[PDB]
Amino acid sequence: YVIVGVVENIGEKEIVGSIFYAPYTEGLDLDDPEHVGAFKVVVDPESLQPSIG
Amino acid sequence: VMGFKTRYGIGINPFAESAAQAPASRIQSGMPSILNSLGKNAYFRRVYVKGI
Repeated sequence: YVIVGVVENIGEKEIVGSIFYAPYTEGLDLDDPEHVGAFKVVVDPESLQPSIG
Repeated sequence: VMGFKTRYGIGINPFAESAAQAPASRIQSGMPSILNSLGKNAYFRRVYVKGI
């Protein structure tokens, strides 16, 4: 297929486009705040190998 | 919980056999398998002692 569409950004609030994504990071203490989202490591309770996600 | 882990490997010194002018297959295990080292390593000689 072929799709056309728009992305425009006037400034401050006047942001327009189809599908805004608009990620939510507030509340997370981030290593590199431009990352979006965050990593956690647990390590198993029986096996002691790492588990990351 | 807790525990401790180690990784190592052991092996046979080239020419330990002493009995040959050449290796088999040219790529050999360095591990102490029966065929590779049981009773064969020239660096060591064992004697049992009786009568003490």
